[PDB]
Amino acid sequence: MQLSWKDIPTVAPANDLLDIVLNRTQRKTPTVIRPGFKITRIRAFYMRKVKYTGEGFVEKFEDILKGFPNINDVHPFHRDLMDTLYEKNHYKISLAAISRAKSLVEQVARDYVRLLKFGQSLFQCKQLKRAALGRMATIVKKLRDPLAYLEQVRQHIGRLPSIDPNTRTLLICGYPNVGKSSFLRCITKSDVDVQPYAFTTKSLYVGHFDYKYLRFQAIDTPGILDRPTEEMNNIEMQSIYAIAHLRSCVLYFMDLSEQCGFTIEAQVKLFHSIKPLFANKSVMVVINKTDIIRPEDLD
Amino acid sequence: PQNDYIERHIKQHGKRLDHEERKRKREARESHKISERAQKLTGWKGKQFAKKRYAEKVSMRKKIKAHEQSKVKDALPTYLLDREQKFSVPLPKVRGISEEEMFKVIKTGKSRSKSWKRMITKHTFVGEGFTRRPVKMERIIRPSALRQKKANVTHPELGVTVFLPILAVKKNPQSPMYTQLGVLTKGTIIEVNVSELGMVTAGGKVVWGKYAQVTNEPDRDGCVNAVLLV
Amino acid sequence: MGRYSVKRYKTKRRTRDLDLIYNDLSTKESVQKLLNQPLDETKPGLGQHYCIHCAKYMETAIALKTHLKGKVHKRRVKELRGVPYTQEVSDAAAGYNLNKFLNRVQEITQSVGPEKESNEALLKEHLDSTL
Amino acid sequence: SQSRINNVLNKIHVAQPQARDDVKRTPFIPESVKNLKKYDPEDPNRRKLARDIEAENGGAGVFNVNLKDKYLLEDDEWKNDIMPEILDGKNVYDFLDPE
Amino acid sequence: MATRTQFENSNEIGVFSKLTNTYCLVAVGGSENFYSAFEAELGDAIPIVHTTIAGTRIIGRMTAGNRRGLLVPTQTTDQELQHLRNSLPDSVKIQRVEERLSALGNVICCNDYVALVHPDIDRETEELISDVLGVEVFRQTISGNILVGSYCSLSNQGGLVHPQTSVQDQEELSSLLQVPLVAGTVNRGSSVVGAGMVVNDYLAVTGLDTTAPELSVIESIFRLQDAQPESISGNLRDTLIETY
Amino acid sequence: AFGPKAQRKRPRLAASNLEDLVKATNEDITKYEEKQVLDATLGLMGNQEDKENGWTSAAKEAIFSKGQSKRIWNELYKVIDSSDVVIHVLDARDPLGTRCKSVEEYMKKETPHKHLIYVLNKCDLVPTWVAAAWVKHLSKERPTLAFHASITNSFGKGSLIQLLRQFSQLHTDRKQISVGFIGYPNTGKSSIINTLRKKKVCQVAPIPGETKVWQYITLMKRIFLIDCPGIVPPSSKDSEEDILFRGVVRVEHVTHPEQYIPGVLKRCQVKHLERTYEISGWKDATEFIEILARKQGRLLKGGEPDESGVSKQILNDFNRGKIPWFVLPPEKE
Amino acid sequence: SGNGAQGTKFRISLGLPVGAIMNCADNSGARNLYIIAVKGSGSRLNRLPAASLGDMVMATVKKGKPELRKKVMPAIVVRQAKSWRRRDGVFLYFEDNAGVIANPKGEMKGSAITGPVGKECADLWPRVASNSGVVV
RNA sequence: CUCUUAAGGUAGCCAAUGGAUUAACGAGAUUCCCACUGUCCCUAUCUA
Ligand SMILES: Nc1nc2c(ncn2[C@@H]2O[C@H](COP(=O)(O)OP(=O)(O)O)[C@@H](O)[C@H]2O)c(=O)[nH]1
Ligand SMILES: Nc1nc2c(ncn2[C@@H]2O[C@H](COP(=O)(O)OP(=O)(O)O)[C@@H](O)[C@H]2O)c(=O)[nH]1
Ligand SMILES: [K+]
Ligand SMILES: [Mg+2]
Ligand SMILES: [Mg+2]
Ligand SMILES: [Mg+2]
Ligand SMILES: [Zn+2]
Repeated sequence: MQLSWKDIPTVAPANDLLDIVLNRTQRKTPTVIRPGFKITRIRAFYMRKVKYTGEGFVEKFEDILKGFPNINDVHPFHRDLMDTLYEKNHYKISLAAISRAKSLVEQVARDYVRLLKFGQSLFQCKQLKRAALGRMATIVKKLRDPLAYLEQVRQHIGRLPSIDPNTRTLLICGYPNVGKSSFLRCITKSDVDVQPYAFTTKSLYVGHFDYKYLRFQAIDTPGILDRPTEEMNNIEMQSIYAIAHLRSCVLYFMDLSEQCGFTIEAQVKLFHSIKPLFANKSVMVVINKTDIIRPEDLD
Repeated sequence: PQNDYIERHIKQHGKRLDHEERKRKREARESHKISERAQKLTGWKGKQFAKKRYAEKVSMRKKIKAHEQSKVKDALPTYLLDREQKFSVPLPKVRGISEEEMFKVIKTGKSRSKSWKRMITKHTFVGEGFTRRPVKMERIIRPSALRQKKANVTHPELGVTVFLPILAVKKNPQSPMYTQLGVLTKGTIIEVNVSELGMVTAGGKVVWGKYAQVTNEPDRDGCVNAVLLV
Repeated sequence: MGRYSVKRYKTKRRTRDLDLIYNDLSTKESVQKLLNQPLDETKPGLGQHYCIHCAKYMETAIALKTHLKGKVHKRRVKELRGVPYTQEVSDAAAGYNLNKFLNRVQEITQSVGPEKESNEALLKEHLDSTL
Repeated sequence: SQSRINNVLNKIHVAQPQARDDVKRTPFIPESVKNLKKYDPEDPNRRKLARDIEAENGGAGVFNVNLKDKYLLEDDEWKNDIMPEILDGKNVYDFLDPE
Repeated sequence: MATRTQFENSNEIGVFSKLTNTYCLVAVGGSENFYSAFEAELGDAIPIVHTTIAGTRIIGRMTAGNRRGLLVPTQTTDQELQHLRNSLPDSVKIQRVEERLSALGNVICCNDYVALVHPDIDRETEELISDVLGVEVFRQTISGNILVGSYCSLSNQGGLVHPQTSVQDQEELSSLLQVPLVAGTVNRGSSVVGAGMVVNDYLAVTGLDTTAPELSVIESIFRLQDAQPESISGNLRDTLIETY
Repeated sequence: AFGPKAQRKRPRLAASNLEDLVKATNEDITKYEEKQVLDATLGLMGNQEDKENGWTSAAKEAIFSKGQSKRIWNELYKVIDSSDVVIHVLDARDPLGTRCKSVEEYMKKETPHKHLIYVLNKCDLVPTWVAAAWVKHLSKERPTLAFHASITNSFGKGSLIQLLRQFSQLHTDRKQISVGFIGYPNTGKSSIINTLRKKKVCQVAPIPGETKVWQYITLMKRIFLIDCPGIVPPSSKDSEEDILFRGVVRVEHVTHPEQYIPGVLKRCQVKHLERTYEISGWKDATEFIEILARKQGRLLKGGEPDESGVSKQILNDFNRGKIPWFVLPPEKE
Repeated sequence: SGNGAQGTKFRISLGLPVGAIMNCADNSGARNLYIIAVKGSGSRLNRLPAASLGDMVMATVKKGKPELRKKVMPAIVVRQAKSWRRRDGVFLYFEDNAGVIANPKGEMKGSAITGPVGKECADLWPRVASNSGVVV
């Protein structure tokens, strides 16, 4: 699998894209034509303008469409993660808007080249070329919102950690402030921040280690509250989908000092509630913070 | 690195020791830089700079006006609110178009000695069931790229424009010959299919055909624009 | 330099060397392997009808027979009669590796020579019988 | 799964010898090799490596190493001696011989 | 006792060096970093010799030898041969060999006691190998592969063959060599193991790109560490199942 | 939806419970595994492994794209625009292979007043019942006429002429009608026109691109016939092999024809091939070519058989009708 | 000097311009190779790109396995008929032109090379040196 | 008033053959292959 999508070129917004493509035409194609030349020369001048501008827009749109991942063809773990992060409906609608713009720009270029074949003077040929470029500009201006959305998506999706859903994985999960990030820091060299407040970790973090000449990956998750799925939010959806998809050893962390802000009864309730999630996955319960209180001296 | 690693790096390590001062001096130098650019940029870049400066100043004036206005302070049904959208013709007189402009001489023969075929340089409506006449007897040429079937019609009522199919050419003001050839120039009266506008007569009949006047030059802009005659 | 010599003995039109053919004829196993070849599509005569002395394929057995009855083949047979002229001969004529060259000549006269002669006799009589 | 079984077996096997002769074939480790002290990059008193000599003399591509310095000869003054190769159209090397 | 290094960013250690029990040969190219990588493990215990063969750098593939002998091809100059003789002590025999198959490192795979040779080497070359290297000589292929010296890596303790070598071929070859054999790769999946690494009874050097499982198999089969025999196939079975 | 000012914090459609979530995700994983297995059966075995060794398939030869030039398609649309009746000429050996479905669609959508019919030419190259079955199956869609084109010994000439007379009588309002002949190259359009005229008025050749411009032919005072250059509609499913076996390309410009010889063996009956070439005993295409070359004496300098020349002649025989073959008609219901 | 090559390469007389056919010296089933491009080639008007010993080329198989045919693959030139100067002091040449099939890293597709291999090519390409039985 | 899709399993009926898909010939027009080469890479040299 591709597993990582940092190699998407920058998406210019609509006005910037218009500047780039139209100025590229004005720079890279000749600009001097005279009304005293042959009509064949004048028509070729304006046809070249229209065709070159159309090709510039088409190449920008193609670079957008080829770079971005195919949400329905990726591994289902990545599909669910990107759906949580970026709202799959908006994702596909924006990319489809880009595709529609590409088709419309190609149609406009073809139509006006065909018309320009019958132009009789510099004035008429120039008017036809201006009409073609203006229609292209109108099409591009209608892409303002999807382009801004896709630029934000590209920047965020380039920084996602690369997770292999078919390798050896240790998943780390539990309530907030139970020691998940601290344990990931202890066993890997990942730089996840450790803080005494809930939801310091707002996205999945990955670390690595070696055991018996094999590379293992460990996943730190944001904490899970004991809520139904209907009122569960996207931050917890990341952990839920990680636990549901990644075949692994799930390590459920428990704090018996209750310095996480949650009682032992609540932590046991959370375990028994997320019990359907780890079926056919290896499961261990790690009681952290034994330097404060030990399971031996419980009530 | 993963997630927001630059933000985490700034939180854990700070910025370069001269960051604030350097940014502050750059912002202070901005006024001189803008004046220097306005006086030193040339040609296309200078024209674009002046255009953008005018737009920014207009935007700032509008924001100031809105702020001060705020600081000072159709009768639709329930299911339509919270929702958004003389018998003179509009063009009584148009530019005269001669036959020299309308037609292009087409030369035939090996040495181009014959000159009897004529090509129409304007846009045309050829009607339904058009078949080209055989090339030996085809004097008038109406090429397929210049044939149109649909027009952008603006209704004076409700201010909407719809892409409607062309039914006929009623009156080309230049000549009845251009009318019978179907030439679509500025000021031509056409018949349009108004079925999607949902018009009903006083007797309950559905209107599906009305008249419109062409308001542009399709040979110059590649499309037919017409205003409905109501 | 001249066109005839250039276009006959161009490097891309080179032929097998006489010492190599002498080694091909010296051992019985090489003789049998070169006499009985697999059906190769890219050789004349499907890889059959091969004259070892001239290192040459013939299209047919009758072509091989008419070739064996010829002054060209007899010229090659005469050429392959003596010592095969290695670099050792030139070195010894310079006066270098003399004992090595003399040992090689003794081995040719004692062992390798008569065995090659017996193989050639058997090969000629086999060609007479089969042709 | 029975699909990745044969190749796993074939690559997990270790072939073992069995007799065939009464000849002793034993590993040979030199005494200096077995008495050698382990090299430590982070150690004040270590052996100076040839790359350290190169770095102090010229660096890579500037240092010109002397290949004759390791010669094991009868006399050490003979190390930087030029061996003649030609004498009057003759190679010295193919006349060079004891006795 | 398996180390990883590169010769000028090349993982082909066995192409550019030769290692026996009693001496080491290295190519002259560039800096002294490759020489110093060998020197960091060997000290002054055995001679480490800069050398060229026919003015080239591919000396592990051009030469073959063991702790008693060193065979160079006929393209070796008198000066290179003399330099080698001056660098090595008299306990190592040095011989220049008149063989058509001049890549002696590719066509001979040997240790202190036995040798596999290319099936078309000369009888005189075989006698010279037996006499100078002091070994038994067997004409062999590694599962149909001539160039035994590049498709096998051998010491007195064990042997590594290319990973497409069948079980029966491994058993017959192991009986011939009287050392345990295993099949594997070097340098992250390369099949040319003999040209990928060098090894003797107490040291092995591979490329940096060799993975940890490949290195563990190499150490196991050559018995390099203090308590690492060739019988830890059972102990590494899980790692090898996950890797293969 | 996303970004600095985003207000979505919850999924739009949450799972009903964790049991539903895990079951749906397990089904999704299984579907993904099966789909990836299915595409690994072909694509990874093919295209993906070529990049690992750096191998690339050679460039598509520009000859296989003949019949797709803007000049030819301009001519085709000109003849359609001028024609009241359009005759689609089909090969009786492979009619569905020689159909131009896209042009039929365009005619039915944009010019419904033009009358499109089928003429099944080269009906002498197939058995009688094959031609009858093909006429029956194509008549369910369009009026189809079986035909054998020849100036002296033709079949169907009177039927075609009386059909065109009926079309003229229907369009008695027009003073004359035009019948444009369209189809693949080498299907016999010029031959049919020559047959209707009983005179060689249009150039006929087996080489594609013999007709380069349109040509008017007066059949009667009220009926004109328009010859048109052949067209090949582009497709993605049709391969270079299919294009070659439809008689579209010039075989002398293809690079390696021995690779297309096994297609000849697949499309032709073995007994028919061995009767045509007086040979036998081959077990593969290379053996067949070698045996044919040795029989014909098509040897190069040095005894190598001329595989490429013999393959080009074989492909020409197949396309020009010196080897019997046909595609079976659809089954009777 | 090509990706996978080991070090610099000094200039050798060119013998194989584009359109040449050399033999295939490996055992991968190809019989000859037709040169269509030369890696590392310069640019000059009208000048044909040409290859020497130790160069990487893009080649097609004209004779051999149909599986090898209709594919453009890298090859490394191991022998040439054009004479070239060795810096030790002799001009030399081989009987034929010959190359071997490789991947873009310069790794050998086949398992062995028949015939001699030029020292310059062997020293430039370590995998050719490993698969060579004869090095001149 | 009526008209066309009855034809079926790799060669049929009906009158050696079912032909112009015409041999031979050609300073006639055209494509390709082998051989061959200073046409070219890339030009050098000799004679009158
Ligand atoms: N006494 C003690 N405190 C801990 C331990 N691990 C974490 N903490 C404290 O618990 C707080 C939250 O830990 P954190 O790693 O952020 O847990 P997370 O929210 O599940 O990732 C931090 O302030 C730590 O100081 C432990 O093993 N012992
Ligand atoms: N056997 C047979 N051959 C035909 C028939 N019609 C045409 N051909 C041959 O097919 C080839 C191509 O004919 P042509 O008229 O040029 O096809 P076009 O490209 O569609 O105009 C010519 O060699 C014709 O002799 C037919 O009815 N039967
Ligand atoms: K044709
Ligand atoms: Mg945390
Ligand atoms: Mg035609
Ligand atoms: Mg040029
Ligand atoms: Zn002979």
